[PDB]
Amino acid sequence: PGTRTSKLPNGLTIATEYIPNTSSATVGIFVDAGSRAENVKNNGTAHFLQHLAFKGTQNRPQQGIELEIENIGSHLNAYTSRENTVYYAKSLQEDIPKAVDILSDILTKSVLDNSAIERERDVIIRESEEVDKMYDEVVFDHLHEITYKDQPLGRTILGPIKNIKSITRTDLKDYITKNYKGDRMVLAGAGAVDHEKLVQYAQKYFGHVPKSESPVPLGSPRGPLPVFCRGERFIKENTLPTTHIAIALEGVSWSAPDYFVALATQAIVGNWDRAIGTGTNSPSPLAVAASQNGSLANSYMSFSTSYADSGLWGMYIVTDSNEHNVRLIVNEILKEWKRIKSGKISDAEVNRAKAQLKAALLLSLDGSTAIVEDIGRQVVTTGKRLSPEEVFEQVDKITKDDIIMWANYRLQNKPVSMVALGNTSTVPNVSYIEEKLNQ
Amino acid sequence: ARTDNFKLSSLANGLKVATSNTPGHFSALGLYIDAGSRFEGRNLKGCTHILDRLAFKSTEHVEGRAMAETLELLGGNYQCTSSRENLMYQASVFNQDVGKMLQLMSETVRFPKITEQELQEQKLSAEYEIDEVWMKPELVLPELLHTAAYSGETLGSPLICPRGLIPSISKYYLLDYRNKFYTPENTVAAFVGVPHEKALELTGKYLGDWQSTHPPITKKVAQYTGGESCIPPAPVFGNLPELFHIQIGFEGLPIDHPDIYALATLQTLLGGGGSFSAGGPGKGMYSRLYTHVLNQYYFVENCVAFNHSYSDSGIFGISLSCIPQAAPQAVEVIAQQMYNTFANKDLRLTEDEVSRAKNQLKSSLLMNLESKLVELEDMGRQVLMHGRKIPVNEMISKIEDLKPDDISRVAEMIFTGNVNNAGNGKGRATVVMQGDRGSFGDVENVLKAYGLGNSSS
Ligand SMILES: [Zn+2]
Repeated sequence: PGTRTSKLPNGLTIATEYIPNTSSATVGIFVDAGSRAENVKNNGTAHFLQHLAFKGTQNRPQQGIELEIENIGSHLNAYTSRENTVYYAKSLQEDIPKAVDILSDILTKSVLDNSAIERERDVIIRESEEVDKMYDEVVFDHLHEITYKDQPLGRTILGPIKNIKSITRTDLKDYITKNYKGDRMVLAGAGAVDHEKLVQYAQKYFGHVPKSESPVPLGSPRGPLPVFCRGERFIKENTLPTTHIAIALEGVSWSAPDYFVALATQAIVGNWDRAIGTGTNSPSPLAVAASQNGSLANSYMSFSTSYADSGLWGMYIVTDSNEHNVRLIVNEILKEWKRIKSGKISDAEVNRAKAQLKAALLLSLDGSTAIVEDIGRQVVTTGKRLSPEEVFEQVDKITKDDIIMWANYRLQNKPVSMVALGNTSTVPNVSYIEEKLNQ
Repeated sequence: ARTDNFKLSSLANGLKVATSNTPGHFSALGLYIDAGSRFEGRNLKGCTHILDRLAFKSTEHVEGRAMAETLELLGGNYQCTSSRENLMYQASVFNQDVGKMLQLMSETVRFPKITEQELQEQKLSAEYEIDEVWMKPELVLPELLHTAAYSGETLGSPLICPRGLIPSISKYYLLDYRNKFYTPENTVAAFVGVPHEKALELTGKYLGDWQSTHPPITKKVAQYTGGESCIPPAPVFGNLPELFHIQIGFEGLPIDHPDIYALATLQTLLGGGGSFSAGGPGKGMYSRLYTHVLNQYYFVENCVAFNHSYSDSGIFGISLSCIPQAAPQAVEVIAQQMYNTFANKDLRLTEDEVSRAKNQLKSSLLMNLESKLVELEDMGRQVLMHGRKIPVNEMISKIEDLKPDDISRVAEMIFTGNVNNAGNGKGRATVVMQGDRGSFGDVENVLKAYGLGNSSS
């Protein structure tokens, strides 16, 4: 009952959750790495590696990996974030060991053929071109760049085209040698899984991994805490039909004691879409204002992003480049945050938000894959897994007061950073935002 | 069955109550009604859609606003959906809230108010929804396939309500539909992670005194006819490439038919997809449609095998999307693929193909069942249809015992037009397409040229 844990001699942590009445499972290897472990010339390597890890290992050619997974009915996948590198598999319980084997093989014994490395440069460029058509993604990459100015967290995951064209097999092997240490990784499993056996297979297939020489427990401080830099970037682009704005303030990290309170406050502001509404039976004064007299925007979305040592909390706005005065929708958002700071919120909306939050965090923990995802990410970024019942408790105890407290701390006399893409002439300044907000 | 911790019983009024699994981090529950577009006939067309869009509005004992708000406080993870053979109300909620959610479900299922305003709202909103559905080929083609496969009756009765019929859906027809189908004997209450004893308590408390209206039994068996149909080419947008589409099928099997596992394996062995297929291994790039079609012809942007299986009939076949220029080759390409599954002594199905397709089938079933909501829906529909829940073990075993000949025998049976379901369907093919009709050529002649289908009854 709950999540069993074990540490291998090289530092690797094995976290598992057995699911009764199942015959399948998910296993995944999580590494504290990602793009935040790269430098300016290095930037884009982790993602590049993710494409290559499927092109062949010292034990299996590309087509050999695919064909093997397909024959037993398993699934192989992976992703790179600013904080982690993750590879995972889904399979019938009989194939779990075959899965751990293949995961270790793909993560640590990848061939990295020079021909492959060149053919892929093109795939990544294509990839980057497509992301450029996703205005929300673009706005958020820029926001990260100016908010975490000249810091690791401020860099994108794909990296600049310049680096995508210059990354060498050396860069790749270097990144691997530097970051893949047992004390920086978690092997997480859920479903029809035997914790003891999974630990053995872990040692067998992952035991060869180098321990860092200066080991640090999974959730302990990397080094100097990222620092939130106030800033603004107006990216004028008069050809876009819609204008996209992101406004942020220093948020909360995964382990912050006020983590859930931050999410609860995000839920109290919520989202809105000009066509769909709020997704709630009763709209906040903000949602009502946004929809009034012709509408003030096309939509707005509250967001909270967390990292092991930092976080961003704010609003993402999409407006009609020809019909909306962005300044009007921004006034309303600030007014709403000030409403929270002033305590003018009902018990009902606070309980509505807690219910929404509980649902989003717990009812979504359905299959083994979502559960492995929660186990792996929590342990690799925090060093532990709060159980569904512990998370429920953390949300259930939140009070109207905790929220008011939290907003007055995080949204009063604090720096803000902002990015705008499209028709920028109607977009207000960052000092404008801070004036009205702190006012 | 046994490991499921599956239990089933009935209330005095005929309502079946099914529970399974053991306690967990949260629970799931739902009310399943044996209704759907196949039972609408011409008089109740569109009533299933409107009733499902009216789910959880005001009831006799709960104001609309209070309903909505209490559902939010419960987590908001609920929904009503309907299809050709089902109408279900489902949700997942925290363990302590099962009773409150069952109460709300029973209220909208037994005492909906359906005011003029609520009805006028859903009707207006349905016209817009129908206009959008007709722009999505992924939704339109399957609809045309069914309509022609059964000549617009039962399983082929429109799932998408004709636009011009929406304004005449009155409260009267909605009440007629409810009085015919919403009866305890035509309903199942299922729960996952809730002790059976507790489920009987709550069910008796909210649905126990519900009484039947003893309506006229109007459920017709599906009669597969086969047929053709073609709608005009879709408008050419901006950068998007222009594509023609075609779907070709034959009558398939009922979901409880003995050869259903062999048939699903065949569908997995053909597999296929979009010429893009984004994702890691295990996606099915080694299935025949990828190998013999996508990887061979790119004027083909999509090619996949479908298997619609219902209570008394089904449709099995292949879907293909291609550039207008290739249209003339579409039928033949598809006919060859079907032919090669049983009639080509040199392309017989191999141990490897069948073994892989088998594991992939077991895999998607089991992995999908990892979700409580899916376990719930699967249990509810199974009980609604044949009053029992086939246990997983049995399902797996029947798949593992399959051998190549089994798949070949079933492939031949389907493609030869030799299926004998209760409705005694013709062995004629169903061919439905979007593009200029001329571009596809003599469709019937190509299919006969491959010995597909059945001419003489
Ligand atoms: Zn990529």
